[PDB]
Amino acid sequence: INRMDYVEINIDHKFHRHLIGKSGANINRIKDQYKVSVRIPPDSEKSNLIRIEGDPQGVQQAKRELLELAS
Repeated sequence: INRMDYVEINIDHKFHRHLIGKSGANINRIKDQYKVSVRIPPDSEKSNLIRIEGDPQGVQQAKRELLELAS
């Protein structure tokens, strides 16, 4: 049942809405640039955690990239 790598980045401030602008585009910028599966969960349970899953270095790279540079 699936065999990909995943990982979430801890977030707080309104990074989601800011990352997905009004509708959402940045999500594609990475997912397409790093060939990964980045997703912005529209929730706020104490601590936010953006979903990031792929396979190659693109997932671990784009993961550390967003958490660090965050575009």
